[PDB]
Order: sequence, then structure tokens, then C-alpha cells
Amino acid sequence: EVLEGAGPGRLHGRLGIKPDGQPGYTRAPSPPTDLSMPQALARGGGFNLYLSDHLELDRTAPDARHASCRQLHYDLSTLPKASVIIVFYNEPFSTLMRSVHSVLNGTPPQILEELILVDDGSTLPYIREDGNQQLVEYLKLLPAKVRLIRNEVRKGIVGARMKGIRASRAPIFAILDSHIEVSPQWLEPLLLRIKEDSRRVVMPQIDGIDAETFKHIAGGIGCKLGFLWKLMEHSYEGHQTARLPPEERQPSPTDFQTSPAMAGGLFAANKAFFFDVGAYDEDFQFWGTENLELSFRLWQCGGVLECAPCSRVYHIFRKPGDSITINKMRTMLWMDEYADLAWRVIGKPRVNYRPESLEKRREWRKRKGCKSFRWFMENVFPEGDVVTLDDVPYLGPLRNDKIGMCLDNMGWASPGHAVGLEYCHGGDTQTFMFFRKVGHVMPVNDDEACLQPSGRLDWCRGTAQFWWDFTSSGQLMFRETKQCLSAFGRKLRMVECDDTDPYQIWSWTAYNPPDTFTFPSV
Repeated sequence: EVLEGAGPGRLHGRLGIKPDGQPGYTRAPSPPTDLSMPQALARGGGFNLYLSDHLELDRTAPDARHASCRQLHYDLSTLPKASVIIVFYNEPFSTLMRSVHSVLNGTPPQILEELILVDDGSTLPYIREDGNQQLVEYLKLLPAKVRLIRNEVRKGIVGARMKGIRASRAPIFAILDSHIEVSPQWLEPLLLRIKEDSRRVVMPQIDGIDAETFKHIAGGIGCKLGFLWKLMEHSYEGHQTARLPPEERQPSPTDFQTSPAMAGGLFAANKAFFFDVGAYDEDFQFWGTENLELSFRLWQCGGVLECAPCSRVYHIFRKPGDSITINKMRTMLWMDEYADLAWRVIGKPRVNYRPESLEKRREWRKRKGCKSFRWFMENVFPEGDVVTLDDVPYLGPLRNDKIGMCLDNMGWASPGHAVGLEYCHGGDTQTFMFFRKVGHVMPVNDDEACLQPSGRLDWCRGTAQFWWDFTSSGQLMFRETKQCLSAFGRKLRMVECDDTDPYQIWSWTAYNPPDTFTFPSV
């Protein structure tokens, strides 16, 4: 069928009904009262499955859109249809079908070309062809524009996303996850934007669904996402926003904003431009970091990445082999000399990043004319703490020569733990960086953990409570209190600064990286 009794809140008709008037899906009782939340979170793969199975598929959500988003009007006839692609692997029936229902009930059929369901080699009895046919038989109860396609073997996100993209028909495709619910008028703002310029990749903002209670919650994250040298998307910090031009430190919720990085895999894009700009790096293995490789390459090769604060999508906040490291390595091909820093932050890994295929990627980058990563930093993300590698002047052991020991993260680069003094051994547990633009002293393996006068590590904040100065005589001076740290007594205490005190004079290797990153041999 095409449509079956439409209406507001159910734009594609009454979904999932049998030819007898009864829902083709039997909701489950209320979850048991004696429910061990940690064990039920497992059963569901990161969320309360008992509760999900008790909630309706036609679950109505709150309108997360700012008020000024509803005063916008869209002429649905002058908009181009789009193909929504939902990849999934072993996603439970209740959350997958609730995603489909949410889309169909919250998308005008006039602008929705199709809803592509990509089975990435699932093994659950209700998905498989050789199973009980629950999914397949339930789809017959949905509009015909809902299509299912399969992968013999699980290929990962990059592999599954491409399968649906290549299969789509609309000029524009929208990627969503398998555990989502939409706010009203979520697709209209994206289509209007990609219509005026096909080089635009537009991200809907992300709200959340609690893993344990399914309560709808505001994402809170802004629009602009930077990145951490651990190669992870990272929302602009307050001091990073302060570096924006005044006209953009607090823009209206209705206007689109550029973002250096993508929050996940949730976006829309004109199909033709998507392939012209490189699509995905199909040699990325399973899941991880494809979103950064897409953002860097997109900006560098004549594209634009934008958010849409008037396009909200709820997304369950849930509570791999050597693949995740391989992915990061390949991403560094787009980072040029900065790869030297990122390589050390992830621990100078030595894997098989599939070099022969990565070279073919580098010739493509050259043949396309993509800009450099230096341009990327100076033009797309100049608000970062490291815009040029000269902003990392020190990277090495922090040694106090008098006691013959150097600092040690104590196996804990993560924030919250006290730092020790240990005999130097040249390992990554004893190396530290310096970000001069913010006065931060961090272990190389975690640029989110910053040293404090307390002697401990803590989450970095671009403020006075984390600003250090490395003096000409080797003192580590906390700028706020004008005190210098000492190794006296194999203990880290703050004292009065005196270049004569040998316990407060330190050595810090200078970070003078090469102008070109040479990938490690395999």
C-alpha cells in the first residue's frame, strides 16, 4: 500500500495494523518490579528492553524545537524528496519499529521518498530470512515506501551506510540510527538547506532518551563540534566559543551554523555531492572514527558541514578487534603534519592500517585538490587550543634533576587521580604535553586531563584554575597563585618560586615535529 488514513501525528496513516483492525504488534506488560537495572540494560544492548517493549510504537515525544522554529513555514511542493536510511544490527523489534513509526508519523509523505532498512547481517531470530519472519511480515503492515535490504555478513557502519546510500533514489539521503524518535518538522529544515546549495552537509541536533527510564531529555550540546587529539568529536568548550567572532558567539536558534566536526553519523546530504566528495572510506573497518574522516575530507575538498538547531532527533544515550585503531590511523592521512601529534596521543600505535589502500586514498586527495589540514585549522577550527604545532611547544618527560625522577600519570591518564614521582623510564606514562594557548599540562594520552596545583589531574577547563607557565629557568608556575611546584620529598607541593631551589626546576623536552608525517611501517 501507499497510505492508509493519514492525519497530524500520523502523516503516513495508521501504521502497523492488520487486516482485522488489531495492531500487528503485541506490547509487553509493564516491566517486572524486581528488575535489576544493570542486567536489563545488558539484555537490551545498552537500554532497558523490558521498558521499550512496554512502550507503544506510536510513542508521542515532546517538541524539543525552540519556540522560534515553529514560526518557520515550508512549501512542501517546492522541496525535493529524500531517502531516509536506517542501518541496524540486532536492534530489538520495539526500538527499530518505533524508529520507523516515528519517521513515518513525523514526515510528510510528499517529501519522503522511501525509508531504507539496512540489515547488516543480523543474527536475531526475528530479523533473519531463515528465522520466524516477524520483521518481514510486520513490514507488510507499513507503507510500501519502506524497504528492507540485507548484508550476508556484518560490514560495519561505513559498509552498511553505503549499502543504503547506493540503493537510495532521492537526490538527498538522511542517515539515522535504529533507536531514535523525531521532533516535529525534522526533515523540512534539512531539505530546504541542501536545496540552496548541494555542497552542504546538514546535521540535525541530537536530544536523548534515557537508557534506564526512556525519559526524553535535551541534548544540551551546542552546534559546533571540535575534536580532541585522541581523534574524537568534541563540543566547543566555553573558552573555545569565546574565540569566535562576536557575531557568532551566540546566534539565533533559527539560523544554521558551521561545525568543524560531525557528532556521529546523523546527517543529510545531496547524494551526487556525497560521492563527488569521497563518500565514505570503505576500507574503514566495522565502527569508529569514520565521522572525523568525513568531516576533515568534506571541509578540505570543497564542502561544508552545518548544523540545524530546528531539526531535533531523540537518540538513546546507551549505558571490536583492532579495528578502532586502524580507523584512527587512516583518518590521520587527512591531518598532514598534525598526524605526528595525534599518533602520540593514541600511543604511537603500530597496526596494519591497510597502507596499500591508504595510498590510493592519498592520490585521490591529490587528484581532487583538497586543501591542507593547516588550512582546516586556520579556517574551519581556528578556535582550537592547538592551531599550529608550535602551540604544543613541549612534549616529553617532566624531569626534576635533583631527585632524578620525573612525573608519572600512575597508569591513570584519565582525570581524577593524583600524579606521582617515579624513576624515569621513558614510557608514555611519564610523557606530558603543553598547550600554550590555555596554559595546560596534560599527559600525552589524554588531552582532557589537566594538571592542578593540588597534584592531581582533572577535566581541562580553559580558565585560571588550569593555567600554568613554564618559566625560562624551568619552574612550573601556577599563574593564579604565582607559586611553583616542587618535587621535594617525592611529593608534589606548591612553594614560593625561587630559581635557586633545585627541587622546583624541571626539564621538559621540546616538541619540534617534522614538517611531514611518515606513517609507521607494518
